[PDB]
Amino acid sequence: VYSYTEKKRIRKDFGKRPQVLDVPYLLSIQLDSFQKFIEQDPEGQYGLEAAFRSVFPIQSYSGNSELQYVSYRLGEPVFDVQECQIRGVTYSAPLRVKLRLVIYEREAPEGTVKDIKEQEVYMGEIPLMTDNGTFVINGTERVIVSQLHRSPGVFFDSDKGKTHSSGKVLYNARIIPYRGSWLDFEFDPKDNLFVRIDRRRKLPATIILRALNYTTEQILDLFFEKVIFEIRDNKLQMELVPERLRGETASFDIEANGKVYVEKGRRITARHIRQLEKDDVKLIEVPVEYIAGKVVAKDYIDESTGELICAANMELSLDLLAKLSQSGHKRIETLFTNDLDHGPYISETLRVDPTNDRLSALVEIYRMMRPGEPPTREAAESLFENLFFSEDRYDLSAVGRMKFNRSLLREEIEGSGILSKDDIIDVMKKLIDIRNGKGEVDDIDHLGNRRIRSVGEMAENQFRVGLVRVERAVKERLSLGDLDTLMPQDMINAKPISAAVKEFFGSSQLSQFMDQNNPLSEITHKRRISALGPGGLTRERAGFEVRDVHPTHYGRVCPIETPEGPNIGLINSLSVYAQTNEYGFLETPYRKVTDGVVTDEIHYLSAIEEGNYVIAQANSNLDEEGHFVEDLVTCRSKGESSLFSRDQVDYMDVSTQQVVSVGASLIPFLEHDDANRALMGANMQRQAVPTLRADKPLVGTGMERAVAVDSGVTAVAKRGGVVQYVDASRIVIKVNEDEMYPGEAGIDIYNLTKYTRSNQNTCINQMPCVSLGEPVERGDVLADGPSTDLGELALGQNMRVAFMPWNGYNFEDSILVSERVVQEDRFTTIHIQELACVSRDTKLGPEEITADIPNVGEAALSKLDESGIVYIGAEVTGGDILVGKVTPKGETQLTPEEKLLRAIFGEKASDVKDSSLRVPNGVSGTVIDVQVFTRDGVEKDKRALEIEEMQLKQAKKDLSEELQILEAGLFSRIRAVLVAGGVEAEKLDKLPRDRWLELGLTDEEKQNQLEQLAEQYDELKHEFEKKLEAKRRKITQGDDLAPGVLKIVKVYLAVKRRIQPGDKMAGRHGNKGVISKINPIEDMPYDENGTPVDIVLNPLGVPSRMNIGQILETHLGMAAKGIGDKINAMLKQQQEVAKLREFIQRAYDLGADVRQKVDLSTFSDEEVMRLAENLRKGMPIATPVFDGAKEAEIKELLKLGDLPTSGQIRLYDGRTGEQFERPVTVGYMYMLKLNHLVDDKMHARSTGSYSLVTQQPLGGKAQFGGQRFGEMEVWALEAYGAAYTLQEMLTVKSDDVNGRTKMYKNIVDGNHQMEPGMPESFNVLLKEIRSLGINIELEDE
Amino acid sequence: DMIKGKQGRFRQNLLGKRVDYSGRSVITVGPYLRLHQCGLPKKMALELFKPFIYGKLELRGLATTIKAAKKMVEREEAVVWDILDEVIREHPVLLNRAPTLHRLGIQAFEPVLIEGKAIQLHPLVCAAYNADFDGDQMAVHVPLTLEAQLEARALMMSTNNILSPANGEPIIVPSQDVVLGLYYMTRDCVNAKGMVLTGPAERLYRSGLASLHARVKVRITEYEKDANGELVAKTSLKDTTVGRAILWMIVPKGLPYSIVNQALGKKAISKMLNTCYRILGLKPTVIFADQIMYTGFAYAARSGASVGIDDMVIPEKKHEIISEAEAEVAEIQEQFQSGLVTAGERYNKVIDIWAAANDRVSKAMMDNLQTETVINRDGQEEKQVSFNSIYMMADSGARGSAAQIRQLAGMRGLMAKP
DNA sequence: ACAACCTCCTTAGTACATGCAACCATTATCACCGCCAGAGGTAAAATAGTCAACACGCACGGTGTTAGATATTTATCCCTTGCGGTGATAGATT
DNA sequence: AATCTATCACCGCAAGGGATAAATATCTAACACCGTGCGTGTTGACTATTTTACCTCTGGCGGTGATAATGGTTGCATGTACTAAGGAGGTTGT
Repeated sequence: VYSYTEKKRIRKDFGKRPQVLDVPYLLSIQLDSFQKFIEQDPEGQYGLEAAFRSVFPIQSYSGNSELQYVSYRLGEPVFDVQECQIRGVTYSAPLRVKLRLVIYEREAPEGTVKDIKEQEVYMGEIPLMTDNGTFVINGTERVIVSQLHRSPGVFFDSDKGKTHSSGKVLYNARIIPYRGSWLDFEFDPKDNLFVRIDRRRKLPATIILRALNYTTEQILDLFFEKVIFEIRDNKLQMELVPERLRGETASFDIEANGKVYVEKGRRITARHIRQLEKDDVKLIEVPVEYIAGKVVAKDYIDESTGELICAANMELSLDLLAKLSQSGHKRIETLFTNDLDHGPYISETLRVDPTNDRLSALVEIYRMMRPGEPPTREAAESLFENLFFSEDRYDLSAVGRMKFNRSLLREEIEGSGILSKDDIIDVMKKLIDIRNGKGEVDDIDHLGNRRIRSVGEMAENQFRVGLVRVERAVKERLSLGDLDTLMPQDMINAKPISAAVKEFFGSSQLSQFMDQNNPLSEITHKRRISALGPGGLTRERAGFEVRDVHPTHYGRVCPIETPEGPNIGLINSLSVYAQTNEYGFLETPYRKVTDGVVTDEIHYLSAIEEGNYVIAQANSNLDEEGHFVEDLVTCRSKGESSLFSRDQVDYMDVSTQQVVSVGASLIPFLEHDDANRALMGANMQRQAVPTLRADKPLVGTGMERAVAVDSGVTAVAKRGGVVQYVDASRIVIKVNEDEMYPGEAGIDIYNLTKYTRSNQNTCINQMPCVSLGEPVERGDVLADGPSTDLGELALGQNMRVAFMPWNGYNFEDSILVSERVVQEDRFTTIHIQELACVSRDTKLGPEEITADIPNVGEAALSKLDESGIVYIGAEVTGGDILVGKVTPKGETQLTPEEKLLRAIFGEKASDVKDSSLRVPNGVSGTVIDVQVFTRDGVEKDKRALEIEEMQLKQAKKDLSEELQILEAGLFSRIRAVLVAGGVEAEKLDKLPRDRWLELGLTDEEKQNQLEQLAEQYDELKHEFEKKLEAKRRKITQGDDLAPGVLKIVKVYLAVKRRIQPGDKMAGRHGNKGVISKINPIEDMPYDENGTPVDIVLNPLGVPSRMNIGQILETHLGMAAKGIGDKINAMLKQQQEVAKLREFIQRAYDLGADVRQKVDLSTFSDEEVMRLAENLRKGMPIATPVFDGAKEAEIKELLKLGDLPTSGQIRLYDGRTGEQFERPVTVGYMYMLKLNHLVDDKMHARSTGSYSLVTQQPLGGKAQFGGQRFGEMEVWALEAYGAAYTLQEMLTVKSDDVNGRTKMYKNIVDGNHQMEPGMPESFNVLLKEIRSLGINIELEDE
Repeated sequence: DMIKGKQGRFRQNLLGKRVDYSGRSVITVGPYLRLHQCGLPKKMALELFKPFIYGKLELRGLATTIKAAKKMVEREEAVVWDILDEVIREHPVLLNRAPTLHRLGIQAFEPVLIEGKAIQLHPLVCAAYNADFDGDQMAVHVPLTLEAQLEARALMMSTNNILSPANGEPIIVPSQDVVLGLYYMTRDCVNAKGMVLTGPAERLYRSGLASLHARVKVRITEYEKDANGELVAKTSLKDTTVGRAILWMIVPKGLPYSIVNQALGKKAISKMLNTCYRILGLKPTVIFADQIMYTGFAYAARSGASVGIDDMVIPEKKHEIISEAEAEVAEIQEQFQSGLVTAGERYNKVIDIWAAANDRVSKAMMDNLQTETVINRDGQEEKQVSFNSIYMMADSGARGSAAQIRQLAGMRGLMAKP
């Protein structure tokens, strides 16, 4: 039982495991983050509002003024997404802020206040966002990628053997802010405890204990328990608490309480404490091996004589022990020297430190930022304390204070975004204690310790700094004015926070052009996870911390949805089901136990909790009147794995695709592929492009309907009802009183895109999927887009595939395609691209634009406006004009024996340079839009003023339909309220509305329900009373183009980039390669059906690719498409309606190992038949990745294709009628054509552009350049001994103007020879060397 | 910054530099190009040869002026093509596969005009370049001096630099699937549509009963050139195939037939060309390398070699092996807990058993992959050397290995951590 | 007497190669306003001219008639088809 | 390098299809006429083409203000991996 639009389309899952949750709308790290950056939140600590709440009220340091605040705002837009391409200006609107001022009694003592003033002011701009989760910035969808960074606070790592005079093994503690300056704590090479304040040069770690204000025995009371000795009746003894054995380098042997405890060699590292606490020990007796090397902590004396024995900070010795044996005063306080037990590094570095007090421990820090400059007393304190407590220079958020307290095992759920001058003691304790195993490293790449920084967080981090670095003239001049008579505004500049926040989405370190190759690519782009920028590193200044994998990726971040090459792992994607808590820690869905079984009481849990509860793996299985057929439940934790009994479990995974991101989640057999080709599969589906006759993945996962809606590329019934109009750009519906809101007309609208540019110059368009009078439910599909088939995804097309080598072309994932593909105009792609021109501010003001280029290429001119511009709808190719930027030439010399021809005898008209904008040599396809723009006081040019009436026609018509569509709902509600008792109301739905006022209904309140609706009507339609002009003067709008430009012009091209060789293709399972010949339908193998095969791809390569999902998609596609081919034949003869039902139902009904069923007996014998059209493409299939339709199910379903259930068939050759020495792999694969496009990249050159800087060629397609014969390319000619071919590149084909201008013409000499003159790039260098100051010249031989 | 680091004149503008009369595009396989040749789109030939056109119209009258000629040259009009045969018919184009860490990344050829926007590339040099057909590219350079063209034919030509500079096997060589064709023509079978049988005539693949695996036998008189230039004549009975016999058309018959009496995978085929280079002469060795190319393409397809779900056989007796290795581990993980191992030796004492499990299954795997036709002869049990394609992809040397086969026919085994 | 040697001091010299896509902003800062230049304005006359008047006078284009061409119709003619009779090929031998 | 018998078939040689070109009949176009109105001509009065003169714009640029204002800004070059050099100075040696 399936919906009303599903009567056209239903997908067949095969999966096996107990999901009770499905796809969430994939875009949240854009969407919810954009909201919380720009939300009026009353008590939160994030976004624009929290940035202002961290700086304002600015109660001035001058004590005479205050710039107060109330809240942000956004409002007052003018551009919209259409103008944000057609014009191009970033889709943005002004940030404005509520500000105030207050002043007090200057003169009296009984009123306390005297003045109060408050307003709004401007404070910047903000880009704007679509329902589709996109943004539009300089003509293009430039979009922020989210970051995955070390969580702010502190970290604790271990440089366990780096380098230098002892390969130095280390442990550390290191500050990492959300915003700010720095501090590290570690050890020097010699092994003193050391520090790097702001990570500058070496300082002894006692300095900061003086700065934070602790004297020597306070440092002991903060970091050291204190060892105790005695001497009793006949022996030496020590005195204890039952944890004081934690590090001892035990050369020695001990008993305590009543058994042996320590023995010769067994170093008592803190692991050992679990020998002692259980045993209540408070006294021990030891060899002298633990009664020296223990530094006495006070002075001691001898009443046997009247004398001393030793002083504080002194050792013990056999003679001192002999005097202690006499003493009377038989006690000693002593220090821990055992390493990590307490770290003696403090005690000893307290005597390897020149600093003495807090002033020295701040003055020496001033030197560490200002060598050779006087340490200005008060600024020596500020320079250090403002590293951690400044208005501009430190923050953590509540998130980073939480991580700080968490990595220190605190209980304070209370604290500050700043540090404190005593929090630092615990950072130092952890370093003193860690360094051989009281603990270990802070679990860095745990995905609840590394943290997400979403789009709105990445914008927030700028406002946490810009408000405390740039406001200078405001912060200055606020001190000076008598603000009883001046205002909370009077010095605020407005230029910078426009561009600096508009283009934070268009030129920022994470805000690239979105991957608009096709819908799947933009859907995953919106949830990309960068490891880069402030919080990570780059591609270059980075190791494997930015590229590899750590097991907490499970359920959260798929390790294969990354670019390839050196870019590996630097940017990733969020798995389908994954999200984050209020700390940006990553989380996942789970099933959960009640009374004895893993119930359907589903939950979500953090990466940290995956390290704290027993999660069963997706393997496990339920039972009859019992519990589990899974006797030995396989389980998992932190990303690791185990085996347990039933009596031991808390949770389980909900699905397998919870471990998988969008591109990877469409690979139906990852059960059978290596990661190196799964990586390719996660990118080839993204490089794929819109095609003229698109067709669906027949094999599939289920994501083939989610990814059709996860960016709105298909329109969907957000309310639903009955379809009421349908048009190639427009759709409307009507609704009923079960939903219809308290005064509406009962309507929705679902209009559709048409032709514009994109970020990889792909085409954009949409088309309907419903018709007049169809009822549709709240989730039915209403339209299609650039990569769909009538209600599901189509990133490509299906083709028949032979997995065999052919006559040479297909060696290395390279692809043969049939002539039949060109006949059907298939894998032809469609593109929309833009080209432009200018007229500069001259001394008058304008510049010329026309078509005059006489006797230079006349046919490439025939296609133009009066203004020198092509027409919308005209075809253009290879060299046609687009915008008439002609330029006259000159030659001028013209003396009585130099007037050789023109200026007397012929062509006595212009010599205009071929400088007008033209179609590039290789481009072909229709002009689709044309524009002209100017400084606004000039109302717009004739070619834009005709296009005003081209755009006005659409709205002038549509609003004349809309007004009728609107009142045909609204007055139909009034008509219905009348029909409820005044049943004769069809005498009224045939009148002017004013004449309904001669009426009445019944002696009951329906009468007054009619009255109040008739009163309300004249207010309601004021909605319509604007509409047409609200598009018009966005076209006739002007914009300034900066001083230097009066006007700008554009043309757009629909480039029909056809199927051709050298272009690139792929399939879902990581097969990727060039189209390497087009083959006649018989120049190809044919099946046991007596029928040829559309594509051929080499299997000899496959064992080096280590992947087999490509074979399984091909074989399951042979069943899936074979169902549709058999339907095309069966629909003709029909045989019996129960025979149409036999095959069409059996295609769905055939299964044996499955959670789902398209049970077509739960659908009627015409729902069976409306579905048959979209089944002629083939049967659509589903399979959660790792839950899938394995080989045995393919070998069952193939009894619908009815071809050999081996998947390996007696192929023939169309040219010869032969049949090969063995059966061969065949089927039908889902395949793709990819935006590498050789079509765009035909770049050769005879001669062209030259770099004035060096007389050498320029380089670039965007420069028509010459290309680099590199140093390695020289090594080949050197190695060959090929000196003339090498010298050719070095002068007569490059910078030597003399050489290249003679060699070009040396064909006219007939003697095609070299005639070089001087390598100008060496002539350049001979004067650059002299411009540095080095003299250089020549000799002769 | 004009000198010291990477961007300086020395490396950015001198020892390498941007260059005219040049271009780049995506590589495409060109199996009808002869070894001295390369394919180039007509409008790319037009672009690369403009100095021959805007440079000869004014030298034949074939346009009224170089200004008017805009209407004719960009048009690709008839008069362009005399002007270009006057180049093409004896002109060495240079080709390039940067980054050129080794000599054979740059070579010289001869134009052939084509359709499209690609660069078409002769299959035997695709190996010498390491050409990688994922929409990566190659580059083109036109030599224009008479001297550069003289030295390009003499010094850079593919036919004239065939061998490895490190030792002297060919790398301008019968390439990726070409050598499965040659291996297929030189493999033989039981039943074989010809368990022993012979014929000439390709048209007899259309007489009803033939195979390139059918087991020919023939006396062939055969010859071997001495260092002095005479011919050491020989004669022998043979045990051979139709494809091994067809290769006596292609073989330079001054070396003896008996060299073909084997299975010519990548393991072996280079050494025939190497032996020709050691003994006969340059032209004979070039023709023997070139003509083997189309010989591969006529028959590589007709092998029907594949990868597919029953090209992936598995040893049944893996069942018995799991009753050893997983059971050895099962007591050893108790011996740790009962006090007879620590946690550490126990890691080795189980990883070594996982290695021994993989290597046990890898023995059974080879019997099933290569011979297990058991049913008990007479009238049964063709226990022959297998025709499994994944095995043939390794014994041809086409692209397979034991490390691929383990993952595809028995056990994927073990891995490294980061 | 100097020599280099022990140690960790800091300094700072480098970081492979080919190619394609993109768009060109931010500052504030009294320039004051006083003087007078040749220098802007414009009246009245040089360097010379407008276009309306009443004449002058002609070209061009559209309405009309004529011309002849063309595309139709007709019907003729030849070159071609397909089969058949039997050809001197292909090529092995002389 | 000549001979032919014995292939697979082109000729051996009947039929018939389309063609095109003749004659007819239609179309249009080319023209010659006529009529319109414009750009045929000189003359004359206008007013503002240009010049120079005069009286009096715009913008050249030079000149420098005073209740008093008298310890400043500036943020991140870089945390890595190497290792060659110079710098330090005490001393155990040359």
